[PDB]
Amino acid sequence: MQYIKEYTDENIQEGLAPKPPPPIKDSYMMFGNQFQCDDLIIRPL
Amino acid sequence: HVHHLINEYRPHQARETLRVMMEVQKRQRLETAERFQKHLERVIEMIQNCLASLPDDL
Amino acid sequence: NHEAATCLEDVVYRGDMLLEKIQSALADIAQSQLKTR
Amino acid sequence: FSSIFQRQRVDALLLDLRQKFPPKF
Amino acid sequence: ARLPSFAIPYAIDVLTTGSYPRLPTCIRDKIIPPDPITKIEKQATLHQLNQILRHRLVTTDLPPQLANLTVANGRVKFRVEGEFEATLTVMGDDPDVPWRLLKLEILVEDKETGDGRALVHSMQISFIHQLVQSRLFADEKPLQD
Amino acid sequence: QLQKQLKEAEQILATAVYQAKEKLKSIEKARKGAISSEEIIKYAHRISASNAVCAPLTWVPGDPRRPYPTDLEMRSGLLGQMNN
Amino acid sequence: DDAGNRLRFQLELEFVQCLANPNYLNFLAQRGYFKDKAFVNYLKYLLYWKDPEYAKYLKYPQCLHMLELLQYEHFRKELVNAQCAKFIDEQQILHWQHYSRKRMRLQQALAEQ
Amino acid sequence: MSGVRAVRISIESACEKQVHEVGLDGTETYLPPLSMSQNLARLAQRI
Repeated sequence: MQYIKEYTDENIQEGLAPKPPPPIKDSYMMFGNQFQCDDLIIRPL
Repeated sequence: HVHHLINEYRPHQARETLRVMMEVQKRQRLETAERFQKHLERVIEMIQNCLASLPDDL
Repeated sequence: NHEAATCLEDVVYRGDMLLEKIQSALADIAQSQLKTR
Repeated sequence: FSSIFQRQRVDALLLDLRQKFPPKF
Repeated sequence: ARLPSFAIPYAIDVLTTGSYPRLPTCIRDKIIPPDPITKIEKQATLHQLNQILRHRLVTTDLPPQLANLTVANGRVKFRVEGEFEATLTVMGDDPDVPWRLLKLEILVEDKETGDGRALVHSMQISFIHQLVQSRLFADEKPLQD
Repeated sequence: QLQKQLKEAEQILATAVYQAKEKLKSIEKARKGAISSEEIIKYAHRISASNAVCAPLTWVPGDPRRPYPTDLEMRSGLLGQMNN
Repeated sequence: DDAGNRLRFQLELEFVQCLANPNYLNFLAQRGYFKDKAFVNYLKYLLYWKDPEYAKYLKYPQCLHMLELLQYEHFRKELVNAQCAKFIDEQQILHWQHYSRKRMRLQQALAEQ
Repeated sequence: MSGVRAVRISIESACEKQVHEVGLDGTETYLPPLSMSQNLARLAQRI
């Protein structure tokens, strides 16, 4: 595995120095082996 | 062809069952509703007889 | 189910204004017997 | 990695209290 | 070709709650020690204790001579101002409970008999405290005796 | 007799409104959350299309299908590919 | 810089998904990272997936379940034995069958009648 | 589907039955206490 350090100290800070929330993804999502994008067809005929 | 046609009730089954339990809690909301008038007017009559016995206790 | 919330909350409010009155009707005679001592 | 040096008469008459009010179970 | 189940329920537990109730609770129960009492709830329970005390005493056989008291903050503050101050609190419910002698102090004092010391040691305070409490555990009538 | 009637008549009333006030506040927490039913159906389709949060009908000791994704979904997961 | 936000989001997502594995936290335990002051500062920080907004990208339950045990720091000094990590693993899978065991009884109830 | 709107209707989860411990081959045991004012006594016993 891997250990993360780039943004761990980004969010333990003061004020708005921790990053704002990401916007809602309205595009390709890269979760896992599938794509699981939005507005997909439920089943092929 | 035979295998694709049969499987059509996996999203269809969810529509009946999401309905049917929640009229029971509506019923439970209902059977506690007339519980409330059977309770609120049962203590008004308690107030009434206490007020009816209020001067008669003298 | 929307109106069941409204029909339930209205008799709740009938309980609310009634309990607020009689708890005060409890209270006004509740501290009254303190000063009787 | 003490006493007030009057405890002797305090306890003496407290001893008189123990023979009148003893501890009771 | 076959497809498995989906189950909507569990999706409610994932989405509506940030915790997952269909996880074995006995893991935390057996290992992890519990959590104490919090804020914004103790005030209500103490005022519940305030009410059950002020109704216990109007029922229980009161000695009406001089024992002025305030049942505030869960303690009756049993006191006659000459010699006696104690905080007594019911350990449990209203009707049949014994009491406890949570605080004890004596209002009798002198400024020159002792050597600037509290004339009484705290070991007698405890010696009274359980003597009250063992007889409170002897379960007598609480107020008159 | 008037006051002992007064305290006990309210005593039953206090019990009668105790369960009532318990019933008033219980419905206070019930209606705070409300979600449309269509994406309720769609979410249960997503997170458990396969038997992921719910178990299969036939599960035997030794199935890799676990509530945790196990190592095969981690190393084939994107963290175990882009950096390590 | 949209690359940093997305890449870190999916890197940190799988980290708690890796933390959903009880044997991985056992792998922390023989590695002795439970008492590291930077990591206890990091693992207290890591508790921000509890909100449902970040949990729509989160898929499995006991990631958040066993992370809170690590917060008390009492649970962190143990797990050096693999037997207690296996016990946590075994009881989790003994209750993951809940919906299966619930469904088969109602199926048995309907088949019996 | 079929152009249904998204509104905020109340759905209550089936919280009638809870699960704590699983025995062999299922058949769990169900335990909500749902106590009365006796719960007020326990918070004062620790006091």
